[PDB]
Amino acid sequence: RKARRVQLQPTEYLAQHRMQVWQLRFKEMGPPFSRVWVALGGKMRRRRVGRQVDVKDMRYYWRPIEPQYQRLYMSRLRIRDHSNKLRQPMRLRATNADIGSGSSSIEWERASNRKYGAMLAPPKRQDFEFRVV
Amino acid sequence: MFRVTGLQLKNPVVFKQGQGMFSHQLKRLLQKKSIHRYNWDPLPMYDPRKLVHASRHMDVETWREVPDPHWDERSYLVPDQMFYNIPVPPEYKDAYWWRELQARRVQCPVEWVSHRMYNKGDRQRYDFQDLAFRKKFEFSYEEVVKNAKDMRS
Amino acid sequence: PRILLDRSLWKSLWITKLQLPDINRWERVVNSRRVTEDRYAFVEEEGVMHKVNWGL
Amino acid sequence: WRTWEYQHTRPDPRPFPDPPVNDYFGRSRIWNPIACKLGYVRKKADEWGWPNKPPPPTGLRYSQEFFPFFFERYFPDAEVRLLLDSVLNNETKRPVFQIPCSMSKVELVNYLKNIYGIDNVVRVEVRNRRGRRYKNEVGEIKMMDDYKVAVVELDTPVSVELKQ
Amino acid sequence: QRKLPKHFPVVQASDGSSLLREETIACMERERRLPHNMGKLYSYHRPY
Amino acid sequence: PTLYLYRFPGPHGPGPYTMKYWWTLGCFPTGMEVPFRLHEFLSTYQ
RNA sequence: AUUUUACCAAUUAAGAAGAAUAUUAUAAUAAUGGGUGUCUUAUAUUUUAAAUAAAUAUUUAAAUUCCGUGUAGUAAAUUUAUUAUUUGUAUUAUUUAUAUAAUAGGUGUAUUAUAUUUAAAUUUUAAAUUUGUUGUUUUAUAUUUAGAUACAUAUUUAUAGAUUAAUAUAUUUAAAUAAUAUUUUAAAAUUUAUUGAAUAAAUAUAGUAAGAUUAUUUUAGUUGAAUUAAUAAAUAAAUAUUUAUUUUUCUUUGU
Ligand SMILES: [Mg+2]
Ligand SMILES: [Mg+2]
Ligand SMILES: [Mg+2]
Ligand SMILES: [Mg+2]
Ligand SMILES: [Mg+2]
Ligand SMILES: [Mg+2]
Ligand SMILES: [Mg+2]
Repeated sequence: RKARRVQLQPTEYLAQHRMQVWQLRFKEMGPPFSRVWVALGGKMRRRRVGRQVDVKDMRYYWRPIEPQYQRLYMSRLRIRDHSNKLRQPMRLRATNADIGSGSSSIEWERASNRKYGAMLAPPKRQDFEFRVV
Repeated sequence: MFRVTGLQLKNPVVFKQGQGMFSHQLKRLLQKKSIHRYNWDPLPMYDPRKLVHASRHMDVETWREVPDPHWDERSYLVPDQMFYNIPVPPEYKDAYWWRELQARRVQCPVEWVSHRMYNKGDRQRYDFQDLAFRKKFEFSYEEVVKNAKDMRS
Repeated sequence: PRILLDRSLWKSLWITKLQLPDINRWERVVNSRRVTEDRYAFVEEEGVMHKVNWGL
Repeated sequence: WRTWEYQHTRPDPRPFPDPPVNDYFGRSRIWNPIACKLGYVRKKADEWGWPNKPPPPTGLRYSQEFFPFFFERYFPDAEVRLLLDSVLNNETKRPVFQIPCSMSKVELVNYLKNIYGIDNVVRVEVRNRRGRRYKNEVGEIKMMDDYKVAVVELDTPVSVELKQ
Repeated sequence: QRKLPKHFPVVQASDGSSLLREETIACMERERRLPHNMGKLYSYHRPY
Repeated sequence: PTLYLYRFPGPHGPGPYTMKYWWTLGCFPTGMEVPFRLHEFLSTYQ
């Protein structure tokens, strides 16, 4: 007769898999077909006062991460739109093309806001009589 | 709620909970619904039809009240079912504020007509004031067609 | 269907009286029309298959 | 809990309850005391054509001139049936009749005295009886209307002969 | 346009007034209970 | 919470052990089966 | 004088209105709790409160933050609106029975290996688990019928670098802008209520125990390796899918 009917299921976030942890630790570099995820070298460790008195050894250099970890992270990005092999994986950091395509679709051709990086641009100068109860 | 209450009462009173035709018929007859009529809470503390003779002067000759037209005009009308409308001095209309709400509200549980507020069409075509679900005005199709054709658009 | 033959099925189950008005009549589609011919059966006579009245 | 998966439809209660229509047509048929809104609506509509005609005032409604009571008093409707076996070809002193359940001994004796002229009535023995029940060819249970049995006693034995 | 659905049985007078609609309903219900034209039943559960 | 059916017709059809009840008692001994005799009524009375 | 050895064989046309205002979505115009076999009155027929709910929302940035559980008016009464029995069987699609039964009087053998008729010759059934791959564990009477979801694809309008921690710098070649989903049955009692341990909800969730997962006749690589927590060291190996290097040589060689 009548029971609990199932409705449409909401989709996940388009940038759900990309992690701020990765965006803070690593960064992507290189040509499009030879991208490498690199993080700064050195050993991070907290020790007592009086250790590593010489600073010349501590170097700020970037070394690439292991290829298996790079493949795992890239696959985490590749999760979205898996069936279309003709679509290149997403990027660790969103680019200008991505921010533009976020609203360049024809379903956003009427909205004046959200266009040309409204959320990215700093706010406008508010009115001088601006006040809230 | 009332159905379950009546079922429990009949089970405790006259139902043996056996396969007898008595209980077999009770289990189906108790599902029937009784009359519902919104009974306004009576006010024994203040009788509204009693204040008719209040705040009125009287003629010393005949020893009866004076029909003051100003009082008759400014009299506030309180509603009640057995006493459809009652005039009362405006100084005492404050104590009868809840009767006003109970009369303005539709004499029906809100969940019976709640199907009105759950759609945009009825939300726009109906009124929601003191829980009074009375339909607003709505032009006929002939009327709106005539209006638009007279307006030439 | 463009042409629903009376013996075909369309949102309906096979009912004998509804799908076969006359058992001796066979319905075909000729020139975009329902033509109702007499039903014939094939019998072997003189080494060839002759058509005889099916009901008879 | 995943509430967003469902749409907004009230599911049916489990276990589902039976319709309030009494389906038993036996000896122990019960009259439902619960009053329904449709009953009052139909009563009012047959009384004064609700809602087309304005309601008569309370005086006429509660008076003896209200149409139903006036018609019941000036055109009474009482179904009195005589049993042919009780008085056919036998001089019986206790003929029996069938009446509606709303009648009494005094009602029946006044009926027979005023309408049919049977004044010599000694005593009326009252006994209710459930309506006759039966099944037709297709098996539908149809019960006849209820009737009250009365056994009236006369001073002289009566008989209606059947000319064979 | 129909004021009542097609499966509703018409219980009204020839003029159109519903003065005795309940009277006609009761008459039809009595006819359904015991029709006057009822012949000789075949059921083993006979009324008498 | 169980129901008791003394003798009911099997899957293939009603047998003589139930037709005996159908002819003597008037209906099947379970009562759940409604007596339907329209066919024999048409064959005899009509 | 009566007088025919024992054993060995078979599911097929279906006779009947015993199939329909039939099942499931689909209607954006109604709605005070439906109860017919009903039917006097109501000191006895009252449910309301500023929150996420029968009202359900067009993005991928940044940003609080010890797995970032996240996107804003497109129009201001503007046309995404909770619709329903007939002025089309409402239309358009989809699905559907489990009553009814004559069938053959003998092909292999007759001191005992298991269908193919010249006599023999062959075997103990399958699917899962056991990685010390069994002789361990568990299931299967048969007939018919239900039974489990990663898009093998991209034609002319057309336009696509990076990089600093940051302020910055920009003398290097491309591209088919498309997202939605992702086994099944189960391994557990806490939950939210109701009625006097039962009742009704929870595909809620178990680092996840265990099993089942429907489609022959096919066309190319390894059969016991790899194993370095953590400052500037050429490189983990197997299995599988796609995909690339025709250089010498006396023959050979899966990089
Ligand atoms: Mg994130
Ligand atoms: Mg990898
Ligand atoms: Mg043999
Ligand atoms: Mg059949
Ligand atoms: Mg509406
Ligand atoms: Mg199957
Ligand atoms: Mg390989």
